[PDB]
Amino acid sequence: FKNKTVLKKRCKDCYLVKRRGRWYVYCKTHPRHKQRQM
Amino acid sequence: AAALARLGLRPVKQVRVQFCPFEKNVESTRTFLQTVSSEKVRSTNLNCSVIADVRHDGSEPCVDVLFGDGHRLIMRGAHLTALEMLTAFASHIRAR
Amino acid sequence: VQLTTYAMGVNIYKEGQDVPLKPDAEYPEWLFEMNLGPPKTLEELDPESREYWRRLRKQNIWRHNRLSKNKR
Amino acid sequence: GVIRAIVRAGLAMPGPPLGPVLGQRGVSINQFCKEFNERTKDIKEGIPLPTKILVKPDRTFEIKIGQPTVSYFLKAAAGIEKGARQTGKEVAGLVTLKHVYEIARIKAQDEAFALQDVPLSSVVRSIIGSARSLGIRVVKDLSSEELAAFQKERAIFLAAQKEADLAAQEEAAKK
Amino acid sequence: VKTLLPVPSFEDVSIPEKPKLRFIERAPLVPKVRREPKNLSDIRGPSTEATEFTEGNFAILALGGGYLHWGHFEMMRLTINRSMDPKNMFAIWRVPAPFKPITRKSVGHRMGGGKGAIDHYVTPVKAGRLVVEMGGRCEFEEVQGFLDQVAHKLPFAAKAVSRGTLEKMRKDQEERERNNQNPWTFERIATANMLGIRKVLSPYDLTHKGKYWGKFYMPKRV
Amino acid sequence: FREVVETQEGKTTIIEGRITATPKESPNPPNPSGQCPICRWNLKHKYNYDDVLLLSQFIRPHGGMLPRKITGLCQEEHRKIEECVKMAHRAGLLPNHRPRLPEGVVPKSKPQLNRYLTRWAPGSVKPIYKKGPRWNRVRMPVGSPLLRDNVCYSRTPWKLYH
Amino acid sequence: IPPKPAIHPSCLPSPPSPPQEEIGLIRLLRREIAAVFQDNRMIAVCQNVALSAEDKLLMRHQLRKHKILMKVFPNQVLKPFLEDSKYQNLLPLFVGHNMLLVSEEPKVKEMVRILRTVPFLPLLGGCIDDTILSRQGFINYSKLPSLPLVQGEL
Amino acid sequence: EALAGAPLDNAPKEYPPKIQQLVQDIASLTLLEISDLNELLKKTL
RNA sequence: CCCAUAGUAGGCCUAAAAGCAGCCACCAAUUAAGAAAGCGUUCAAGCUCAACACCCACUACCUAAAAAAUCCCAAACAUAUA
Ligand SMILES: [Mg+2]
Ligand SMILES: [Zn+2]
Ligand SMILES: [Zn+2]
Repeated sequence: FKNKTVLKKRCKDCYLVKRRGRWYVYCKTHPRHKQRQM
Repeated sequence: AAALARLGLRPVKQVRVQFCPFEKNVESTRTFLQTVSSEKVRSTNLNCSVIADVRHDGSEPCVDVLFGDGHRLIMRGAHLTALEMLTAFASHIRAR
Repeated sequence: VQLTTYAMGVNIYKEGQDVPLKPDAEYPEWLFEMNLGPPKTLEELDPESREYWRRLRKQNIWRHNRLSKNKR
Repeated sequence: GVIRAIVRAGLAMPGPPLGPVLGQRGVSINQFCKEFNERTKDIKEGIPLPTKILVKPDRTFEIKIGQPTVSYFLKAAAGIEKGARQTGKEVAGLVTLKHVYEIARIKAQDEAFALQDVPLSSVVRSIIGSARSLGIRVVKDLSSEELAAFQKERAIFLAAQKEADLAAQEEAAKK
Repeated sequence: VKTLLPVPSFEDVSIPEKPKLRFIERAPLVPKVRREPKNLSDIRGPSTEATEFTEGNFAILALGGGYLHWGHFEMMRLTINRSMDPKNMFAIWRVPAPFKPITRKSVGHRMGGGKGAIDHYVTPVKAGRLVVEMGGRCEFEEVQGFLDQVAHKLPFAAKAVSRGTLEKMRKDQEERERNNQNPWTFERIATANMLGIRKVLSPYDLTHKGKYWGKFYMPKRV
Repeated sequence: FREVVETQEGKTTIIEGRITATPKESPNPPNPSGQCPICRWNLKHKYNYDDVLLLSQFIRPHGGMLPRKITGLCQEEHRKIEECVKMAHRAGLLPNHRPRLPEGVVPKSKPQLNRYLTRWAPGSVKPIYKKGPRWNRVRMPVGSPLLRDNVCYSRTPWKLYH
Repeated sequence: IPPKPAIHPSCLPSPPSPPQEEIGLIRLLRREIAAVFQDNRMIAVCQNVALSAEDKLLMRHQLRKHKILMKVFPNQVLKPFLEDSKYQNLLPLFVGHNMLLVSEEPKVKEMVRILRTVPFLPLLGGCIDDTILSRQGFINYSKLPSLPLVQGEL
Repeated sequence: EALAGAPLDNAPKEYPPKIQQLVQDIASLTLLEISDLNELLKKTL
């Protein structure tokens, strides 16, 4: 995960989720697009 | 209806549908037959086939399916929708 | 070195005698009713034809393509 | 599934493009090339034509021979060997309606047109659009007119090719 | 089925020569031998000139005051030249070349000895002044996109608006300013001097109507 | 309403689809000109989170909810019911609206801590250790931001941050 | 301070939306539907199979070999034409994906024998000279003898 | 004017009344009208 | 929420760039799809989107939060009437 204030989708398989108080960007095709809200 | 294609359709043997054209409660079985006779779900296996039976005085939208384990599953879509029977068939073919 | 270079030495008559060319009388008349240079716009076709709607659809596709260039 | 490939008839050596893909697919390549050569030996001109192949899960390929491309026929009917980089400001040649009509009526027997209710108007419009997108130009039916057109176009195209080669040499020299 | 609206045809907007932006130099052709003070009244308040459009239909509307040096102009012109279409878009500069001198002394020096030497040059920009104007035969999405991309990089607040957007924003602004519920307007209190408020206010607030403060601009003050 | 019935008899699963009965609305609405079920009964900004009868008519027996195309609420009224129903399952209200599970309710970990006006999830928020100085103190949220337009009788706004 | 209305706009009954003006696409669709319904006497509505375009062009070529055509229309433009004309008993047969057949002159034997090769091409039925029939109706009508002998047996 | 109720043939219970009327009209004679019918049928075909 | 055939390897230095290296025109067939609107490609394959066929909820109040050294600081109440 990478700390990012402005979250966005880097491809197509990225789906946004709301967990443990932070918005996370999970992706199964490209795992490099994992972002973490700070 | 890509879940049925991603899951699998090899152990199934023969499936068929029966309904009436003039009835107003045959759209569910119609779209079920349309989704089950697509391209991926049909090309994922060549050891199975489908039968499209259309009758006039049937007055019942029954769909009977069975796989290679000698079992039998018949689901009449008189009041059920398409997604319900789709996920039911998916669970029944995944669990066995 | 391989290349498909079969340019026949055609001068002024080798393009009609080498192949069985048919005169203008045997060819139908409706084969010359096609377009020539410039294509067809939108104000030259009546709104009761498929060509006008196809051209409008192509213009809409071009507009959508020109618009969707920065968004993801 | 299917693999799209456009190779030459009498020149089908095992390797370029049609090599790594055929190796990773699981089918042979030398046998395929030999079969394509023995099927294309009937052509006395070596015209490059597309090839549609199909592979079954038991590793067995089939060859379906169709009709050649349109750019080769257009270049053979016009007389020029290479296309121009511009259209309108630098015309490559002229082709009458008779030549494109013959090309269309010969090509309208492949696996793409014979399996569809397509008339002659559609195919002649398609070939006219292809000729316009290539770099040439169509015209009614000009006998003596196209004769004089060729007479002047030979000279003007020779001059255009000479000046284009000079410009390319200058650009190659400025390096 | 759905309807198919006709696409907006672009036939009355011809692209002139040199569609790209010109080069902006640092110091002008002649240096100023007389050191000028840092007059702060050149960026406080609304803008007077370079407000409406001229040729294009899209421009960046400024919402604050600030200075732009050579690096900012270079960044803007490079971004414009690298994010545009030379055959369909063209932009024209709206702000002049930087000419205001700024004197800077040596690092680690005592207070005194007169003013320092002139280093760089900046330009005054007020609120509501169009920074750059760009037109062409394009639509509104892409131009607004790559204009807000640069406006977010600017020091002061700036947005990418056009003609219809500016008209609509002015219309809603005047609608909100003419339909106020509470009958206590800042202008009525500042001009008529109510409750002795003129002691802590400023004489420039009579024309600003409480919409400006130093260099910022609050569009929600009404 | 409609339910699914699956029966096993001779290795032949019989999945039926019987439609049962369901009640309807009263044939005497106070405001028939309203476009929403809440507005037709003059309940605009007149309900709270303690009303277990109003919230039980737009949810599912297993804890789920119902969309806007089925109920009839608009955009701002559907979000208020979605927020008030979350404040009931945490305060011990609606005991019969628990989710189904095989056999997971075996180890009773944390005891039944009584709570009310719960806006956020318990096991998710972080404990405030600094609490800020004095002027910019970080207060604890309470209530709901969409329940501010309700009718009040205390001559003071609803203090949601204290 | 924004103006606070006494009645919220989402609570009061909204005015009706202005009806849009009909475009020429639907007009041409209805015109060609009426045209193909007046001249042709044999139609057969069948459920469109979501198959690949290869098999689609294959079956198109197999059908058009017997000098028949094929043309479909969307339900949005077809339901008014079916509810305002005489074909009011065919509206429940166009509730989803389907394919309409336009074949001139009665040739039900060859088309049935060429469509029964695939067991995934059903059909809801159709009318045979103002006589609505079903699939079993078609398969028992295709077994009728030749036209001249039936005309001359009386 | 719409169409008929679209019956089927697997359960013969109903028949069009026009056919019955025509049969009742043509099946109530001796042989002269049969000869006239044959004559008017062979006049064309 | 679904959905994608073809005239072709449209025109050209580089070996070829076959829909993303550059030029003016960016054609054309059945219902309907761009000589290419977003990733992976020396030259080909893999994925979506716009366009039919199909139903058709809001299809989006635009962006505006941060962590230093003795230990964080009064406590509490959204619901009896300004
Ligand atoms: Mg492709
Ligand atoms: Zn990703
Ligand atoms: Zn309401």
